[PDB]
Amino acid sequence: ASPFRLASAGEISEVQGILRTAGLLGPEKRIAYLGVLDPARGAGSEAEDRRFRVFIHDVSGARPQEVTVSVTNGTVISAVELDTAATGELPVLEEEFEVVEQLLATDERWLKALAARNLDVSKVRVAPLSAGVFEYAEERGRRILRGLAFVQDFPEDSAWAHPVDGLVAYVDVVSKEVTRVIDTGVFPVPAEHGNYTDPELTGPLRTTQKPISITQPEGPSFTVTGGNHIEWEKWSLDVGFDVREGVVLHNIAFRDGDRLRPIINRASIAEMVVPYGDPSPIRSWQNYFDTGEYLVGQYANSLELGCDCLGDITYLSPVISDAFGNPREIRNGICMHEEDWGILAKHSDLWSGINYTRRNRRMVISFFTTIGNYDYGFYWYLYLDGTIEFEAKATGVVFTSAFPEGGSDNISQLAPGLGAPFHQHIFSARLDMAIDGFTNRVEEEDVVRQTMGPGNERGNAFSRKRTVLTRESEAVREADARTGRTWIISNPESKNRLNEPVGYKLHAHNQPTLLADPGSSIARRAAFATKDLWVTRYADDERYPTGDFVNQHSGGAGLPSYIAQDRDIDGQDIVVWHTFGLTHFPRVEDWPIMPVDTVGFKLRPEGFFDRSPVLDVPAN
Amino acid sequence: ASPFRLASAGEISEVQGILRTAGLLGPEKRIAYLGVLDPARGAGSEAEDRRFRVFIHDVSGARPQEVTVSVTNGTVISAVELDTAATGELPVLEEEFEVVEQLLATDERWLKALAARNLDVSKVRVAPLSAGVFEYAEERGRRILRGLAFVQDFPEDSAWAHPVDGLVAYVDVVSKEVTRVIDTGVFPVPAEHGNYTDPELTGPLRTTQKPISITQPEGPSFTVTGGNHIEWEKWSLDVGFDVREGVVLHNIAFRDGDRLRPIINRASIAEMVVPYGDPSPIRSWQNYFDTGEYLVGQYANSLELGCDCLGDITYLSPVISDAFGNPREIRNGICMHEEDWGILAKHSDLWSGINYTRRNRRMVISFFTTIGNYDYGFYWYLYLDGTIEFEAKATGVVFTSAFPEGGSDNISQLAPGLGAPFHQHIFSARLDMAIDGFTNRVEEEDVVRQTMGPGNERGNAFSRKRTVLTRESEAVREADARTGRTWIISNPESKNRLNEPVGYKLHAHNQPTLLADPGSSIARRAAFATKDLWVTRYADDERYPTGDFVNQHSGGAGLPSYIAQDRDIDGQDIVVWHTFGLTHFPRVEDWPIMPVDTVGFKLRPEGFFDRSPVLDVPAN
Ligand SMILES: [Cu+2]
Ligand SMILES: [Cu+2]
Ligand code: NA
Ligand code: NA
Repeated sequence: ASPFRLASAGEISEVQGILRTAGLLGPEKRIAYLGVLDPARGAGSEAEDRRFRVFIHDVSGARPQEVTVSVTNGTVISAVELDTAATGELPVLEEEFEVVEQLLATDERWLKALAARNLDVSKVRVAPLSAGVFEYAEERGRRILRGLAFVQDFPEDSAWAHPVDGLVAYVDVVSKEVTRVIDTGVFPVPAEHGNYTDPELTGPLRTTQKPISITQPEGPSFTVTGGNHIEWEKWSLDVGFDVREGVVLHNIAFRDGDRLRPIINRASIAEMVVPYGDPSPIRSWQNYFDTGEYLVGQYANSLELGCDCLGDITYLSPVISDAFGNPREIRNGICMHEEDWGILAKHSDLWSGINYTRRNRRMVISFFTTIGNYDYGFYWYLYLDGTIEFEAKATGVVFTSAFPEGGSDNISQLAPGLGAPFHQHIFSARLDMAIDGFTNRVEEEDVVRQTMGPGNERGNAFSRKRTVLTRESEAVREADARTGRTWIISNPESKNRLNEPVGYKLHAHNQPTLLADPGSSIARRAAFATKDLWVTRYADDERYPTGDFVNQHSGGAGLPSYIAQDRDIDGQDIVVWHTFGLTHFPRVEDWPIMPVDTVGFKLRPEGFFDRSPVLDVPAN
Repeated sequence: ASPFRLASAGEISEVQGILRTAGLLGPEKRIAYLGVLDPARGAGSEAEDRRFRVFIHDVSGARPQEVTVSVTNGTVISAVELDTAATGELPVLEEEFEVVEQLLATDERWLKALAARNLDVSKVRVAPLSAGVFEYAEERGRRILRGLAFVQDFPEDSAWAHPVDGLVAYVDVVSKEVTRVIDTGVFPVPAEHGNYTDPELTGPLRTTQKPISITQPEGPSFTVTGGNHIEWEKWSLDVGFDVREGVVLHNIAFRDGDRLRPIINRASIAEMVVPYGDPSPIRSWQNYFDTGEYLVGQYANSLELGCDCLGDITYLSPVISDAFGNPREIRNGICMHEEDWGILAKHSDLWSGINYTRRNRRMVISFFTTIGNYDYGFYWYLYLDGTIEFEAKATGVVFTSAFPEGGSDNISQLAPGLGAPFHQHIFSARLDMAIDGFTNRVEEEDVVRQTMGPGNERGNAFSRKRTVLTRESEAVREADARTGRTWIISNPESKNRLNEPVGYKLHAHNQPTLLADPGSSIARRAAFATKDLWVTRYADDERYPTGDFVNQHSGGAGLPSYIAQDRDIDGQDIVVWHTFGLTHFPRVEDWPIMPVDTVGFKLRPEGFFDRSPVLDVPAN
């Protein structure tokens, strides 16, 4: 009966029915986004109202709509026509992915370009790439995708090995017109294949790996009730799923003795962007907001046992809407398991004679998505000791180009004539905090060095300082690894037994933030990515650091607009937005398929508990 | 027959015999350090000569000696009398640990101090703490330990719960005299116990953890030959053990097709220091060089199966010398196992229809040591994809003090009246590099931001720069996390198929370095700890960043002295010394026994291979 339960097939079909009945979902309509809304603050006391938010596209060229439906009551709560030139285009539709290649294949300019390079049009794949917002006035108010070409020599060939540089096209996917074809000149199309299952490239497969068997003869240490409520080693949470954000954690809390103590109300990856650093006009417009533009949840993989998730795995199979409002299940789309995590605590004491060792474990909740060439694993970890961690695992095939004769400051070489433009993958974690409840504040904590002198005669002392972030205008912060900078979220009205406010400390990896010039389009559209930490006052309509409609949407929405309100965040219901990313200068080792690389963050208890929370963990 | 084999019991007894025969090991002599020396450069062609280095202490007050013995030939190579006031005292002896408490227990000043606090001398434990070098002229040339007191209420009590603040004593452990007893005033001795196996504190133990079974029905994927030569998934290395450094890796190489390609010649943790940041005179002298002063290898734990090391474990049981030259085995002191490491690479391709997933694994080589209150796990990892990683895991019981009435800028509160002084744990990894052989160089690589303008009209471009470190004077470097700074070790004479020098990139965690004022004693004695990266030209006598004799030794030796030679490091036999540490402001959660926290670094291949090295990893 939890209001945080996953959407069921029935609820989605019911949203479909309500929209149909209301005249909002005729044959020209397509659902670009559909997701359940979280319960309002203080809604637990009142009866439940399951509400769904829907973005409806119209293939005949009519304006799209944003609609909220109450599936409980069978009503339309609100329906509003969107002016996309102002507020943004809807997310890219699944069905639009083929359209770019299809339209280009009969366009005389495109055909001329391919003929100049002696490429068979039947073998040319075209990626359906988000367009962003640049200097082309005609694109304002139109759904545009840009196309980059890759040659596929045969059906099972990896087209990424054969980029067609010097060529890009722009297409209106509603009116089904090619608006521009730009050919800056021929580059050699790299010839080596990148087929990582071809024995000629792999060589003989290793026979040297012996089996590793991970089993649980009595089953897992966690329970699942109500479909998605997890209880494990004092932790309690609900595992949600949204087609945009993917796996979302709700109501993260820890049972400390008799009391269920909230820590985080909602945790999600609310945006992720992949900005490219190649100034060639063929790619200088390239910034993929995988979450906001493409919707990472919708492309979640079905995860196979013993391959993707190893051990005793409990799967969730989230349901999403197709383009017509019919439910579609992502079978085994979410993995849940616990795993051993080495030593938790250990001491062999000379004076007492007592030797003590305890093992750690973590609960893992994950999914894996595929966005064109990229594949990303999103992992949330809960540890016995109260630590919470996120990790992103980046793999797939690197996005390629030609490698210029004479080299490049912005592209690395992977194979003869084959380049990989420099880029970043930058995530925003939205952490709606609830440290012992909703009354929270954030402090920035720096190490403080001290000068040798009076009070510090041996020059050994060091200290720290904490600065409370009192209003949103003061709450846009940068990393300082040299001074060990962290951010503590505390509850000023909840004290531990030592009379100190309870808290959690966020530990960042301090990787570089967005590198683009601050005057670029991407610096405005991904403003969140320019700073490591933002704190806002909670509001129900402030969901994404980039706003609701990212596709072809200029600056104007998202975090810079939210913080302008300059709201009180000193002992209030607040939200932390942490930017973290990977800066990728591709290496030869990344080709032809990339080994996983990782980035993330964690939060550790900081005077939250009255002593170690794992004293009751048993031996062996 | 490997010259890198572990020392055997027989070799140690033979060193004993040779020293005895030579008149160097009479009844007043004690071995403070004994270890095998590595083979000289180019020694493989010539017959083997197993040589051992020995530091010999004399309990009658005579000068100690440094001796090198050839156990193969039964000879003394060299023997030299040490002037400890100049070059340093020998490492702390096991047998000296009891002496501080024993001497203090009959000293009238110490007894007066205990009586003022109503403490039973029979219940007062005294830690045998390294003294360092401060303002006490009488200590120069004498073996001094300083004592801090902790009350143990009964034999199985954790004395760390009951620090006796305001009191410190200094003792000459050779002449067996108490030189000073300093009592700055009484502080309350904290009363709560810290007994983490007492049910009253733990409460009822959890019954909610179900078993996790990790097995290998056909055994491990690695082989061990010659006692300590490991071969695993293309990697080759020898696992050494030294009483000072602990586990040392030799000859790390990777079999790429037909060629065994060297990467790292020797990897070790060559020093570790724990500087304290409390300006109280009771502790302001406190800096524990666990490696250099105490010898971490000698206190390696015997690791129990299913508790310390889980899965299919292969143990090494290294042999060390006791104080008289008799061999002593550390049973199951080194764990070796492989473990699953999640997804290695994954792509689901739209155009080819091919779905591909491969799993990662790592080889783990570890030990755990105990130094008083502290316990540290040292972990080396080798991954399928060519990555090499070190991780230190810090646990044990935090070093305590009183918590001052009215608080402290340099001490945190753990329990009523109980404090934990701020401190750091700072490691130095010595990496004798051999990237495709010995001709190596180091470049510092920074991300480079670019300005919007001509050549970068959209303001999206970003790049990087590499600066070769050509001589040792230019090779003392600091972190810059904001610019994504890393260091690449390459071989300028070995190119990959793309005509680029092969290399490995060192990725640091960019944690704060030594915080002490640069004019302090500790900044001079642990100079290495003030900077993140040092590069030297290889020399056989440049083993430790702090020199051979750290105990009570001023500045004068170690890294600052090595780099003054200003040797060529541009395409030469070089050594990288990476400083990395944890800055610890203890939390209530660290009490009464600390959950593990970690720090480390890794090196990843950077154009070392001609493409991904894991294309031949099989499915499932
Ligand atoms: Cu990348
Ligand atoms: Cu510590
Ligand atoms: Na909140
Ligand atoms: Na070297």
